Amino acid sequence: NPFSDHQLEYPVSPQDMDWSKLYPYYKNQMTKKVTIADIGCGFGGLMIDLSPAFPEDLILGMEIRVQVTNYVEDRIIALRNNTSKHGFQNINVLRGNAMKFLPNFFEKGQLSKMFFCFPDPHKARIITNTLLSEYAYVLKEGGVVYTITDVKDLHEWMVKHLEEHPLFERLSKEWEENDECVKIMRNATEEGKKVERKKGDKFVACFTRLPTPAIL
Ligand SMILES: C[S@@+](CC[C@H](N)C(=O)[O-])C[C@H]1O[C@@H](n2cnc3c(N)ncnc32)[C@H](O)[C@@H]1O
Repeated sequence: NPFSDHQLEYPVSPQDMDWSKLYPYYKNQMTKKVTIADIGCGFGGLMIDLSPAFPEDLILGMEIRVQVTNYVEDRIIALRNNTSKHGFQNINVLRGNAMKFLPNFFEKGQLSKMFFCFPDPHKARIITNTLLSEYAYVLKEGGVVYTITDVKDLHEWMVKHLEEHPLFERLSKEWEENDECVKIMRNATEEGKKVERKKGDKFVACFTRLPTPAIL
């Protein structure tokens, strides 16, 4: 019953995407896939910091504002230029609305990490468990959703729906405290550096994408 949305006769495939233009350095064919996604990345700070931490992972920021994504593109081109032969070659940005069906972008289980760093607290579609189900679809079993905000109400709203969904399980404080991504995530971004200035609080919460029960 509760997992019907995830045991599918006709699972979808992504639309055609020339990832080689975003990560030409892995053009043999394409050598890797995007495995880390920064949803609503803003000016790209998180990606910049994750880049060296995860030199083997391709990292993609998705940003709905074209002004910001046009800017971020010039920024990572600068970072590549001013840099060894692999520097910042594993990050790029994409103009897109993450609420418009992520399975158009990524294969099933493609991603190991999804970051929602200081999301703004329903034009294209209403926010629902269905959205979280689309996130679960593109997220590997064992993958993690990383969540941080200064807005207690947004924090509690995200937590409420993530724990309601049957494919997400909250990770402990201990897990968070020993995780390098939580550390980076806390102050990698302009909005995060803002909040500490305002003496604000940083509400973190992380979830594992549970394995889907087997159907056969
Ligand atoms: C509050 S800002 C946080 C920016 C950055 N993540 C940080 O921590 O500094 C949220 C960003 O997500 C973008 N955004 C809002 N809704 C989005 C959506 N539906 N899809 C993709 N990006 C979105 C906004 O343009 C904004 O830049």
